[PDB]
Amino acid sequence: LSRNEIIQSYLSRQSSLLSSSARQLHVLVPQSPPTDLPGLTREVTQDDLDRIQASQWPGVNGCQDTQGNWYDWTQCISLDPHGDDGRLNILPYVCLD
Amino acid sequence: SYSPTSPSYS
Amino acid sequence: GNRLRFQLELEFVQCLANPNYLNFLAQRGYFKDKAFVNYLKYLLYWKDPEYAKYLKYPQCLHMLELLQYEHFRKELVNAQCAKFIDEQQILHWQHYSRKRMRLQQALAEQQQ
Amino acid sequence: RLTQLQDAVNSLADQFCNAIGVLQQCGPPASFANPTEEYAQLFAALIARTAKDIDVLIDSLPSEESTAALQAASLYKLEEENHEAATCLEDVVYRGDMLLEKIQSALADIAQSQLKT
Amino acid sequence: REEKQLEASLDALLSQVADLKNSLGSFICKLENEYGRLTWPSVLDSFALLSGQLNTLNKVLKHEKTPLFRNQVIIPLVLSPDRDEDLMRQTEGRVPVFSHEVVPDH
Amino acid sequence: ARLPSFAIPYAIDVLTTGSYPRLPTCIRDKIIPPDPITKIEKQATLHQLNQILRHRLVTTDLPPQLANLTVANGRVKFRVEGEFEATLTVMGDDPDVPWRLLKLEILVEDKETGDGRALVHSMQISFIHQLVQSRLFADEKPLQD
Amino acid sequence: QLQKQLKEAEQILATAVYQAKEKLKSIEKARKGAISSEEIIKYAHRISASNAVCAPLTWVPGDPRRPYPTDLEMRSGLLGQMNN
Amino acid sequence: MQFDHKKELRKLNMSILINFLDLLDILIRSPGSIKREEKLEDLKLLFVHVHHLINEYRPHQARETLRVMMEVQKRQRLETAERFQKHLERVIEMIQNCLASLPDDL
Amino acid sequence: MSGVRAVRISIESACEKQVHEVGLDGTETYLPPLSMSQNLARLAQRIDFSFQPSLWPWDSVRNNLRSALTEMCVLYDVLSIVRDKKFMTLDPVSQDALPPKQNPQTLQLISKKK
Amino acid sequence: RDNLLGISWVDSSWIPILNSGSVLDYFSERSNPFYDRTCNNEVVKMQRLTLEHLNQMVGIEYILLHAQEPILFIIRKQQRQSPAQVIPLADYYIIAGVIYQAPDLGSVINSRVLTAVHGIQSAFDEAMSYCRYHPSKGYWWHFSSIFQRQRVDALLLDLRQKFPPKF
Repeated sequence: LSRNEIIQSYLSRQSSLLSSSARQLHVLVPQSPPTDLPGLTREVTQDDLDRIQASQWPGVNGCQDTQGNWYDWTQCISLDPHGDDGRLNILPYVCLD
Repeated sequence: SYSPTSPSYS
Repeated sequence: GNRLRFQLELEFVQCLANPNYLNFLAQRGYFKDKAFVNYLKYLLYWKDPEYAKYLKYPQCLHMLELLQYEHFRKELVNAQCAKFIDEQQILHWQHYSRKRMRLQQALAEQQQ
Repeated sequence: RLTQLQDAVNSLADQFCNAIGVLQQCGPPASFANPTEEYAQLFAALIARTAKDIDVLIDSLPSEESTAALQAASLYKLEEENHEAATCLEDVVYRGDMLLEKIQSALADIAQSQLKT
Repeated sequence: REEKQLEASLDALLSQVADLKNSLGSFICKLENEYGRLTWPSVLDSFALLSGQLNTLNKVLKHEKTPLFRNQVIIPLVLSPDRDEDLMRQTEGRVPVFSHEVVPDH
Repeated sequence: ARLPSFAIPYAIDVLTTGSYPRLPTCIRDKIIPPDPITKIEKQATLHQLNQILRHRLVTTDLPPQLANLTVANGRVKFRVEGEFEATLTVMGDDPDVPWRLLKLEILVEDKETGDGRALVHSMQISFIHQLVQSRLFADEKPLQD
Repeated sequence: QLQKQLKEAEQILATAVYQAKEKLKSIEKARKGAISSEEIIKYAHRISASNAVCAPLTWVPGDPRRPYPTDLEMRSGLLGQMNN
Repeated sequence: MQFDHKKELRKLNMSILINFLDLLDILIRSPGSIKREEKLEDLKLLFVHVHHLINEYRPHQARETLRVMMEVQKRQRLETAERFQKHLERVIEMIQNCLASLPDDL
Repeated sequence: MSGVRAVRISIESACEKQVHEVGLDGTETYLPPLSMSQNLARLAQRIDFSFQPSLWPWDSVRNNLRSALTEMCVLYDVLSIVRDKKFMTLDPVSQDALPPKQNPQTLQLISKKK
Repeated sequence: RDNLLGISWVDSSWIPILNSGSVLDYFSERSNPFYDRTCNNEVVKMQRLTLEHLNQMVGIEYILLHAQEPILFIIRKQQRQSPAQVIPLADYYIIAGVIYQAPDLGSVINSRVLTAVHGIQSAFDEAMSYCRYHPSKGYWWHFSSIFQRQRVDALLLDLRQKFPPKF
């Protein structure tokens, strides 16, 4: 368990950084006081069903991001939260093949 | 080295 | 009782998904008996959803179908058969999962 | 995005255990080193990054405008529309099959005439 | 001395096995290439001598003042999943790349 | 406590049907031989081949001196009444598939010269068959050739 | 030329309607397919709770986690234990 | 039961980080306290909830991704129907032009 | 969520691409070309016009002789692998196959008899 | 206990935790057909300390012979009459955490010849049943050129030269 060799330690940094990874960060989403079923008691409201299918809903159907680019659940978001060349890589939600 | 290979050795 | 029958049959069908156990049975000559093919034909009741609801290891069902072709049991007595089938099974499994993950990650990193 | 969020939360817990196990096991003795200080800065930065990433995946993750009610309504509408679309497409295939049968017979007749001449 | 004699007996056994294998191979290949026209006298003419001569020779060799074979033991040394082009040539195509399965199997 | 991917469609496939569409099929291709088509299929495929042969004939310039052709549900049966009997057929797509001579029966059958026999060694008939087949396999202009 | 064009059109129609028939076959499987979603979620959790539906994050060529009930699970498994 | 799944997930993220900071305050001030055992239980409970919400965003990842799945299948069926409709129009136009050229040439 | 109501949700089989063959060291293979227009000619190839070569008579004899040959060959391979010190040994552990019975006489007798 | 050569014994837990130091322990797990309680490694574990005690008390001492780090670990069974006196009894080799007994160069060959020749004998008996004989007919189983062909071959070569093959 001694490890601590400069080489052994250097491998640890690369492996850990790879798994993890001007703002280009997602738009802040605030409080959600009316939830569609329990919070607003608006179960089966037809506008909500229409909005989810085609309209852009910030958190039900996608992630807004900054710079305006809209990323849907199936798509993968590439963003750069730190001020460095390396960019965080959001992957897909539906991941539907 | 040479652990028993469930998938083939690379 | 019928409960013990159900439990033993479930365990046996879930165990059939093992190529090692299949090669075991094929070498020991259990497949050559005309009783085992009728038992397999009876075991097809697991295809129903109410019975498939209790199957923890689902990989067996497809395999079971192959056992009905009457050419799968004549072969598979070889150990290379179990080798190859387990190889392809584990390869499909692990490669599908990790390859989807790695492809997504690598494409996201390269496009940036 | 969901498996990414799960792996990000697990990486947060792993960075917690790694940060304490590093910054307690290794340190300059005392006075009544610099590599350890660098390690502390790097660990703090990584934990802060992971937190920001989890928030972005979550600011993103679904709004509680689903999981019930709208799910059932949408699946019922989708079943109805799947039925009607199947009917429409099978009607279109019927039209195409009639057209293909007509064109197939037409040559069957051109070829018969050309062979009879 | 005894080791030299043991090796000589081993080589003789190798020769016998090789000959028997060759004979069997030729026989089955000829059966598959002839199929028809083959008749019982010829089939008996080939099976009998091919088997009788080789088997009698093997038993005779095993029992003529040769080293005691139950004494020696075979325990695998190195196994490497590496591709080998020499064991494939030496065993004439079967048993390539001495893997883990092959030592319990053989 | 964390789930993996939540199965996505794997659970749906088992419940909806049963034929596992995952892993490799090479199992069945290498271990299980394919089942042959029944006579109903035979007739339908031969009728499709009849239509394809009609198209190929109306496109190809069939020689006008004889060209006695009958679809025979699978073979054009090119047979001059007293001189030769060839059976040409196609193997697939009309643009570039070659022909298949299949039969090379010789019609010259005299009962005054050849009694209780043909008129030429079968081996020579098969040689001419393979020669003319390789010659037609070039997709030149075969009905005339 | 007309005949050739007609034949090409026929081939197009054929492929199109064959694909339409494939879609119809899917629709016939789908009709019987409709079932409870909760049941689908429970079955997915059942098949995915272990290392069966998804390969594990750290699963290299050498793992006791197998696509089958191993041999120790078989040794305590009802099957042969009760047959004995 | 207000059960917002994004607000409470952000709350649980921030609660996990602040309880880690309070565990650092335990390790600074009084390591022999009882509370650290509670604290080493406490954030565990928090971590359980952060998984338990996103799973519930997972019979919803299921039901919601399932929702998108069915919509995508319906869209693909509509696209195939449109392609057939367009293909049929193209074929009808081809037949009409070819027929005019036959009698126009006549 | 407090009492989720399951409705009749229909899902289509996810058969967009199949992995006919899976090779080692990754390398996925998508053999399935998903065609029919050519599949008709492919099936026409199967159609007739007129398991080894014939292999209806003497199949048992053929298989038995093949198996005997294979055992002979395996023994020869092991002997050739002992012929050298390449991945093998031959250390003679001074032992003695001690048979605690009159097995020999009885076996000889029965064998000769049958 | 029927045939020690035909038995294999294993255990999954000990498999990942296997190293040159632990091979003897794996053989020693007990309830292992190959090893025995009578062996002195057992009397040592029962007592205390394992050092040059195998050279002091001389007897049944299972000792590792050759070792490959990942899987291969060969064990030898010795019977010592005195220090610096070793008598080898048998060899048990462990491949992939699976213990087998090393086959004798001769017991293996005897079994091998027996199976091959038994197969040949079954094939022979079966072949004997089908041959049927008559003196008039000869043997059977229980299941040319008209010489006008030289001119035909000349015509074949002539049409070859006239109509060349265009494969």
